[PDB]
Amino acid sequence: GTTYTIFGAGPAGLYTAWRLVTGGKAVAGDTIQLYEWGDYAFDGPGSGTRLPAGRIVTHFCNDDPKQSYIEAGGMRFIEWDGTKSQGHQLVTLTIQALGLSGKVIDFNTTDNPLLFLREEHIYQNDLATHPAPYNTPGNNEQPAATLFSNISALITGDAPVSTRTQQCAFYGSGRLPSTFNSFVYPPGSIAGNIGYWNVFYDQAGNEGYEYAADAGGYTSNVINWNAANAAVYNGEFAPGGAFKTVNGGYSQVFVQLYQQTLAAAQEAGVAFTLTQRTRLHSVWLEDDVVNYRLASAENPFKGGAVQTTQNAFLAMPPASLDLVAEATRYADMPEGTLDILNAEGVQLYMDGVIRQPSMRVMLFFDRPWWTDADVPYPPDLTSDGAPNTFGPTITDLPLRQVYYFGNNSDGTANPVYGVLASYDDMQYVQFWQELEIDVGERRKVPIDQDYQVLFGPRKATDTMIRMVLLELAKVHWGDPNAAHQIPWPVEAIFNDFSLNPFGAGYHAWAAHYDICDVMQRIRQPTGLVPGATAANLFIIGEAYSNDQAWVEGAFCTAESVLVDYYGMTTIADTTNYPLICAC
Amino acid sequence: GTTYTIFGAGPAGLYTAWRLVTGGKAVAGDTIQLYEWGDYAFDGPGSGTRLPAGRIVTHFCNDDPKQSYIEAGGMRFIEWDGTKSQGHQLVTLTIQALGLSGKVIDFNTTDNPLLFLREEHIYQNDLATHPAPYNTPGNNEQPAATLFSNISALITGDAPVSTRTQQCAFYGSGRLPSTFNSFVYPPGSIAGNIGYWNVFYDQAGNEGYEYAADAGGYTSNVINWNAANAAVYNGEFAPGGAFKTVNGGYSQVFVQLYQQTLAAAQEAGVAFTLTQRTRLHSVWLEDDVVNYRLASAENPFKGGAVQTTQNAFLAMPPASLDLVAEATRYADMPEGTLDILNAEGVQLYMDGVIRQPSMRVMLFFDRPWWTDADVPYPPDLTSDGAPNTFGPTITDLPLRQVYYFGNNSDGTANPVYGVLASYDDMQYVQFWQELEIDVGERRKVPIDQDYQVLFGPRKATDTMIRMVLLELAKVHWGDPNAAHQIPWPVEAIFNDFSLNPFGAGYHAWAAHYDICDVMQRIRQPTGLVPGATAANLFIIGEAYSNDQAWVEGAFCTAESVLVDYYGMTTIADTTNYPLICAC
Ligand SMILES: Cc1cc2nc3c(=O)[nH]c(=O)nc-3n(C[C@H](O)[C@H](O)[C@H](O)COP(=O)(O)OP(=O)(O)OC[C@H]3O[C@@H](n4cnc5c(N)ncnc54)[C@H](O)[C@@H]3O)c2cc1C
Ligand SMILES: Cc1cc2nc3c(=O)[nH]c(=O)nc-3n(C[C@H](O)[C@H](O)[C@H](O)COP(=O)(O)OP(=O)(O)OC[C@H]3O[C@@H](n4cnc5c(N)ncnc54)[C@H](O)[C@@H]3O)c2cc1C
Repeated sequence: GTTYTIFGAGPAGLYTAWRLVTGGKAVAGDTIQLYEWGDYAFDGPGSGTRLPAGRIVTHFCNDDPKQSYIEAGGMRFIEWDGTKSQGHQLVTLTIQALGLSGKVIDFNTTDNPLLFLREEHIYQNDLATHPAPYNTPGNNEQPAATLFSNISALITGDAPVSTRTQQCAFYGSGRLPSTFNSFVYPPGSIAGNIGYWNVFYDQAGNEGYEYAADAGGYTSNVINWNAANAAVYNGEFAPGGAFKTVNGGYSQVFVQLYQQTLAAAQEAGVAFTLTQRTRLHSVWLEDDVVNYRLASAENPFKGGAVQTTQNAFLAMPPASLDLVAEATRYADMPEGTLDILNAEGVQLYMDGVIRQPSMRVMLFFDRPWWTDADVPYPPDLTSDGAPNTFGPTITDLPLRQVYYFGNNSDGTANPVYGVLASYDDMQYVQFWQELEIDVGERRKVPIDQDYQVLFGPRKATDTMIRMVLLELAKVHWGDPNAAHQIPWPVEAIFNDFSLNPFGAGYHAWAAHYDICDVMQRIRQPTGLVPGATAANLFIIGEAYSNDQAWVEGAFCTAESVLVDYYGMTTIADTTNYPLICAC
Repeated sequence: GTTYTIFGAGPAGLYTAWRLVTGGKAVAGDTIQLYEWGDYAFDGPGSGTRLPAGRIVTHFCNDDPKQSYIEAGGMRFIEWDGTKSQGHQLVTLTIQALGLSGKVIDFNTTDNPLLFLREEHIYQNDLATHPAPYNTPGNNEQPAATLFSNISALITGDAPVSTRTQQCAFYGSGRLPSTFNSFVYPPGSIAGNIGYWNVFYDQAGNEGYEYAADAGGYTSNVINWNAANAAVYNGEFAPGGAFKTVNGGYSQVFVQLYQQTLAAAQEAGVAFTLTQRTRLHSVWLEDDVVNYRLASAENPFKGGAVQTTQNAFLAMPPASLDLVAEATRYADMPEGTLDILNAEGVQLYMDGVIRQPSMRVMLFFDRPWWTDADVPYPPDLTSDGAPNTFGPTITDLPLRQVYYFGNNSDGTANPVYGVLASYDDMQYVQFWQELEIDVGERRKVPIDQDYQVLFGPRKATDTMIRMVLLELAKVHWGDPNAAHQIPWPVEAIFNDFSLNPFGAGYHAWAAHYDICDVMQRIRQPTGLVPGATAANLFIIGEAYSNDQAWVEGAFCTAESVLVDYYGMTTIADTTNYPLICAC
């Protein structure tokens, strides 16, 4: 029979294995082999070093599955609304199909976030009366969302940008309107050749940009990504929907994809295996035949024997592809082979995204100190009918955003109250990295070989805890000395997504790319090599999706490959929902 | 005879060859082989694509050696004062020995820089009148240098940090004083295990940090580097002396090193060859024998036949070492070899510096428009006794500093007037990189393969020119609509030092490292590998020096290797001038 070989048991690799079995492509006598560098707990407590999978990681306080948790990776989704044709269609279908719809609950955010900006405390509702301390006339008396909407409208002009298909079309054909007013960018400029931050800066000045970057919601991006995509994803008509989470953590989706793939496989007669602590080391082609070597987690740089498959999925992000491509880039390859990942067009299209570093600090407290009556500036989390919101609080500090999960347990365990502290952006990666080593210690692991998130959230250093509490004191009291008022966390851990093999929290389409052409053609990179024999070697994952920073994008690129290159019947209604953009 | 093999004809590699011949270490019958990936113009017009060498590049307008020029890489040095024992000793001795001392001119800076901060225009002398628009009480009425000095004093306490030797000792043993007042850092903490930004932010708050980062200009350095080295380099006691430049360009130092080494080698009977467009591909050891492969610049990832030498200098920065290390990291190495750059201890010590990305835009004007009588906020460049100062103007924009070189031409009838625009820091690299491609064009070269600085300054795009003129209009007119008043540049070019093979403008010692032990021991990396046979394979350059961001550091590490490992008599007086820190 046929062997399907999947490198990476993140969302995209797990989803691919699940669809091949349940969708009926794999048949009795077929083999699905899944290889994962890490060691995720797919088989209950003690079966791994952290819950699956890749950048999704639910972290239970005390590694106690009955406790409060904080999502130490991705945390929420947008429920599919088929009547609106909007939301995360494949995540919603997959949650339903796995029997987890019963566990879906509201992820409520405050309508009135606290803003801590240039040593001022302003609840967002109060901006008309307490203007933000930014020299941006007009804009500083409105939520940052108003300025995002205004800049998007200066870019999109009269172009239709309400539907996912209209949005996809803008990426490739969107032009600055004939009325664009700039010294820098002429009217009718191709918006996909413009940096979002560059044009935001041009149109609103440094103070408008800084206000938007500091006071914008967690949806709002502001990095110098593709201005065509950023305008349609930051504008009034941005893709929206009700935020949900999966009670008990997003990670159970990945446990269930694995368990339910294994049970469907047994019924179907399909051999489905997961081989962990085992990475793809090197990959190349001999015509249609994929050649590859594996390496152990213990010795990740030294390849085993050369293996072959006819069907290989690289279910891994750019920084993970880079480490594989490095293993053949400098090598004398066998006669008649194609070093596919290092081909000029492949390397060029892999640069069609820019990377955003992220670090998350997860702190559990024995009480919800942020609700105390004497807290000068508490987060406004209280809702009349349904429960307390999760925040955020939004700041111009290195600690960019705070969410307050509090007790999200079934209520059975000893109540701990969780806080998620967000550090993001190239500006701050060097700031947070030195907090990762004890103040009494020297660095011991080369930075590029510290696979921290792959292993699991790492114990926060005393320096890192004290820095978070100092920041939370300035946010909630406006007095750095109030850090002494905050009770010491009962557990504190972190995830630094800038470290290999992830190399990014998020990917964002780059300026100077035809996004649809990359989304379409990078998936089967032999199509980027003039004269090459087609091979079933695929790149999948959120990075080169139309839903970056969502599991939805990992599912959509994987679905699009099964449809386009395996002729599978999609589980989606794609009538109004292209899995990826068509050109 | 004895063969010396030098990889990298930047300042360190050139200096090394020069000292080996003129110091009489290389004798009749010996060979010195120099390899350079680039194609620098060592032999006048038509002999390369840019003037030598590495990150020093003098750029003449219109490629006219009689026209005005801007330094498109390193631009100034501190003259050695042997009376006080302060300044760049080896650079000053080298310029004298090469017969270039007659070209040394003051590089004067204004004592009244224009500050453009949060849309306010403040000449620094007027901060008592018009406090900086930062919520940092008291600090905002005084130059940022005062805040830098006060933070340095909070870190150093009573410790002597006056001399180069005492500063070196502070790197390894310096502790926060008993009086240190912090929630985050205990009194007596090892300063070398603290990030400078981390502790500046702890002591001065985000608004004090932002003011220092935005208004410090000159050589101030707020990145999150080793706080022990940052405190002694940013404080009262910081290394000083008189700033100079080389009239006609710093590049002539490197032209003269090459030409005078060649003439001295011919007189001495030493075979001295420079082989350009030819890079080190891979390196490793067999006992004491250095094994290597070369690659052509045309095909930089493919090695040729294995070559051996007994004496090898890697005269290249971290990002360059990384590319060579990638070529063996994943390889199945010959029996009996040591893959020296990938050894754990070597990799760990290579991470003993952090990287600061830098982009320089060089613009030539047909007139000094910034001196026009109708300019609202002209720079205060005059000096009653002598030629104008060079600025800078200092801002909180992506364009963080402006230098005004004006007419430094030597004999053209039609002089141009030069302006240097500085973009720096991890915050802004993704902002400036999208300006490097025409707004009508897609990216065509993968970003990690675009060796722009190696080839020479690149023509500024129309978008990049317009972006700079917009920023200059905000700065000097306080109105972005005034950009139309600035004459379009005669020529505009850029150098993006973030690109390979440089991967940094600047290196800075990292927190959580014993700087002296790295500085000493990385030079001969076999000493970081337990059980390794000692080999004459050396790492030299500014990056692991005690003078990072100066040519002086390139010369000092090279000189330290010649003294410590080849028994040469130093040209320096080291009485008050350790070449590198001693532990
Ligand atoms: C801070 C943060 C917050 C997020 N929040 C949300 C959110 O709220 N909702 C949401 O839906 N999404 C969220 N996301 C995004 C979500 O995490 C990603 O979209 C998703 O994890 C992408 O899945 P993937 O399979 O493409 O990649 P990954 O999750 O990156 O998985 C790739 C896998 O490949 C493995 N791998 C790498 N190299 C090799 C190799 N050589 N051999 C074998 N295996 C290898 C990795 O170890 C990993 O398991 C968030 C992400 C971050 C970082
Ligand atoms: C924006 C800027 C401003 C600066 N200002 C000043 C200043 O005012 N004054 C000052 O004194 N210094 C200044 N410097 C610093 C100065 O440029 C450096 O200290 C100096 O260039 C370091 O010399 P080096 O030989 O260590 O390395 P580099 O100058 O980086 O030279 C390394 C050489 O190695 C070559 N190479 C790399 N890989 C290979 C390979 N595999 N095989 C062969 N060759 C290879 C490179 O092409 C290059 O020629 C500045 C730097 C920058 C970026």
